[PDB]
Amino acid sequence: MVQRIAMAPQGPEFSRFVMGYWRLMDWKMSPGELVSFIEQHLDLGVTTVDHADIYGDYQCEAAFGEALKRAPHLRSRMEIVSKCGIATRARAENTIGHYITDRDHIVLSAEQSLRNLATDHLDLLLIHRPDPLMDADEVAEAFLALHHSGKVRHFGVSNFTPAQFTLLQSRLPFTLATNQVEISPVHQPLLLDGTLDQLQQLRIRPMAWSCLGGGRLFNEECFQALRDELAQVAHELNADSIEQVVYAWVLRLPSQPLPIIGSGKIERVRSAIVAEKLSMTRQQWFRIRKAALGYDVP
Ligand SMILES: NC(=O)c1ccc[n+]([C@@H]2O[C@H](COP(=O)([O-])OP(=O)(O)OC[C@H]3O[C@@H](n4cnc5c(N)ncnc54)[C@H](OP(=O)(O)O)[C@@H]3O)[C@@H](O)[C@H]2O)c1
Repeated sequence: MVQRIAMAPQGPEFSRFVMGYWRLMDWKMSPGELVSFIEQHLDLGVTTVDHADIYGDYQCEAAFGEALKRAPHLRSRMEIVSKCGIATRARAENTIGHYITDRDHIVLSAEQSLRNLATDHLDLLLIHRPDPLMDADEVAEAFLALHHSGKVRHFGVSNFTPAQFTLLQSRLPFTLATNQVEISPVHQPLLLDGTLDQLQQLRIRPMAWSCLGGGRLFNEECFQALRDELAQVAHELNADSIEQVVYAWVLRLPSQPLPIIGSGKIERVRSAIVAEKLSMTRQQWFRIRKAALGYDVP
């Protein structure tokens, strides 16, 4: 089944592919359909699932929780990731989109995540975005309260620069387990700006979001050349689709990213993880890179 990967030295073990529930409300599944969807991706070996407090106007967590109430035995088969730190205008009290990373909000957000998800613990809690008002001492207090109470097993960040990563890690007695960042052929600046250098150096694995550009891979005109090349490499690799080749292109990176699947169709989920079997050459990798960017490596 899907490869298991240690997220950090003595960190949690995740599935190499993650099921992301950003778009859960868009799928318009009944709780029973969601149970079946979860059961099927667990059976494929997709055990790690990705959430945030804000997703679906603060509804995805609770909808996922309706499934876990229906089939509580499923909790022991999965690793739950959720996030906090963002405040959207979906809440009436928020007249602007902003960030909240104070201690009490982090503790209370995770506690609310537990109630929404119908579970007694999170495997991993992320700070969702770097915040110019983040006091690392206060986040550290919140993490220890959550870890010491057994409510959260591991902690991480998302979309952090290396300086922001290092700032927070300096306050923590345990290793941050991921920096969940955007990695795709259509979005590559983290390959060179130091983010993926730091993660490889520390042996911390990134969860990778919008690996398909949130759909932009299929629909934006300026990626016609990328689609053509992915099709040619798919033919060479006997892959089933261009997205399988994209997933192989992400999996090839030496930080060993974990692609997060965003599709609500279990057949796309099933097809995505076939990417593990592909044997992409370096030249195929650099051919795909050039097709996306338009220019050669220096
Ligand atoms: N930490 C962060 O800041 C952050 C930000 C964004 C996302 N994320 C996480 O990353 C996960 C994945 O992000 P994402 O949802 O944008 O993933 P993605 O794979 O890049 O985009 C998924 C979108 O593309 C569609 N899709 C898949 N295959 C397609 C195909 N052959 N043709 C046309 N459309 C296709 C999907 O719709 P269908 O369901 O119809 O297949 C879905 O709408 C999210 O669930 C979330 O957990 C994190």
